[PDB]
Amino acid sequence: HKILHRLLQDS
Amino acid sequence: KHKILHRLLQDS
Amino acid sequence: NSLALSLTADQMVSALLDAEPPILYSEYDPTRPFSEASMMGLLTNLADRELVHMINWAKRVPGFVDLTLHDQVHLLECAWLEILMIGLVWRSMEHPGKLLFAPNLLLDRNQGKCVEGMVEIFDMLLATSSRFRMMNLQGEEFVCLKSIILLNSGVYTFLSEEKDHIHRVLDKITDTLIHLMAKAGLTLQQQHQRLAQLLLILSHIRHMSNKGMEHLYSMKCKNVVPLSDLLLEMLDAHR
Amino acid sequence: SLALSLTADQMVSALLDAEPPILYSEYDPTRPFSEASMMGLLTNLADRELVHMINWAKRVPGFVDLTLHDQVHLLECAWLEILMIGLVWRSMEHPGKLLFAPNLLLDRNQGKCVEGMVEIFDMLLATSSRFRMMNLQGEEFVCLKSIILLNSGVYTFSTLKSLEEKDHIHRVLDKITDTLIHLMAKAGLTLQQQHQRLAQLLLILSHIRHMSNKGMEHLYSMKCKNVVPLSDLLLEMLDAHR
Ligand SMILES: Oc1ccc(-c2ccsc2-c2ccc(O)cc2F)c(F)c1
Ligand SMILES: Oc1ccc(-c2ccsc2-c2ccc(O)cc2F)c(F)c1
Repeated sequence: HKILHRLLQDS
Repeated sequence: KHKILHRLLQDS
Repeated sequence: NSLALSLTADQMVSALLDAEPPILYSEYDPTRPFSEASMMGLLTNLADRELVHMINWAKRVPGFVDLTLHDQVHLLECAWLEILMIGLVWRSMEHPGKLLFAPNLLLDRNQGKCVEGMVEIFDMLLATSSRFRMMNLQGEEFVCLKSIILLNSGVYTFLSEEKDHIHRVLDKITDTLIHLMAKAGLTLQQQHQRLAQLLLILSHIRHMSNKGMEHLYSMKCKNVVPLSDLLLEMLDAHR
Repeated sequence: SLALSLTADQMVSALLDAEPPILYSEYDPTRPFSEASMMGLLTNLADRELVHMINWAKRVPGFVDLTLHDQVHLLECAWLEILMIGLVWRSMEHPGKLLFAPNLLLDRNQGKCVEGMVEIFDMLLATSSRFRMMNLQGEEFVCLKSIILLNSGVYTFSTLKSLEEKDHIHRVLDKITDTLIHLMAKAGLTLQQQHQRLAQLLLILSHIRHMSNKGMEHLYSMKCKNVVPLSDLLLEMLDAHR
């Protein structure tokens, strides 16, 4: 949901 | 400047 | 030269223990349902009376007397709420889930709801108290941590030899902390690990003070709870 | 878990190898800077640094073992602290100046271009001055930066499984403490000097938290004052503290 959330899980 | 803390430290 | 640097570790512990301020009481009115104005009044009245004893305790901290008046003022202006909070956290250790503001004023997080934005500060204080509980924080360690806050919190804000003395005293308190841990049977590795764990909690105590200072500033221009001139001057130094 | 099986030297190598790059600013020296342009330069720079910081945190030993929600929480509370200790560190060799970027080197007089930014500038300069007096080493800096990431949000989190998550973080934190002590002994310090320098380094994190708290409040006053537009990621980080 959050931008930080996406970038953290982004692979 | 005037500070209550000035008086408390001097009268400790 | 400063006499505090000549003290041994044992002599440093006993000086700090002997300087401990007393535990004060709150108003004995047992009207149980607290309003926002009534609860903040009790805490403000209590905090203002504790401030007076904090000043006597500061003058008894080894090395504090060797500073100029303005440096003492700066250090206490910067650290007074931190010092109040770590004292509150300490005496709340044996009361899990509660905050012992006074022996006759024991509150839980539900009672923090009576004031807006107070439950967040309670939860942080309760969390620090539980952390002190899980580490089995000893009174001799507590008095070292509190003195460290006093000398450390304002020493990076001496703007335009004196700071060299404060850091020399801070090193003494460190030596005293390690000495306490070696005396308690901790290994070399356990000593520096525990030293680190204790000092990292001070970063959180600083965080709590900053949130608490904003809460007191907003109560000032709410004008609901009158604030003593001493608190107004301690509050004013953070702006 | 691999974090607990790393030696001291392996911990230092992994931290050094994960260091994020030093980013440049879009600073135009011909252009005159108003308040809105400096804060635009700083906001632009900070937003690009946040991307590198996120990918830096994934390479911190133990951080990947945390749940995704725990990773979010730690970065949300520590992000400005990490930006600030990084800024302070790369400014060590420039007394009286803050090196935001290699091409953006500011003094407190230019800090007056933004209201209330002066106080935060002085605190950052004082911290950079403290690092210089202490002769802080690169190996110690990366340790402190990882300590901030793991420590700043640990108190702010319940179950038997979530306790093992805080327990793991404290195990990693202790590993970094062992690493710092390993560094100081390797430099020739005695046991008394090792514990003294460890305390001196960790007490600076108290002041860095104070700067972050103040800087966070100033960013909030900016978002309302509405003059300098914040990036979408920086607004999400800003909302995490309120
Ligand atoms: O001895 C203490 C008295 C009050 C507190 C406290 C805690 C949250 S706000 C708060 C507080 C501080 C000063 C004040 O004037 C009013 C308050 F509610 C404390 F931490 C220790
Ligand atoms: O890499 C960095 C970039 C900016 C800063 C900084 C310092 C004071 S405010 C401030 C800042 C942070 C985020 C932002 O969006 C605007 C700012 F001015 C820093 F500490 C590190």
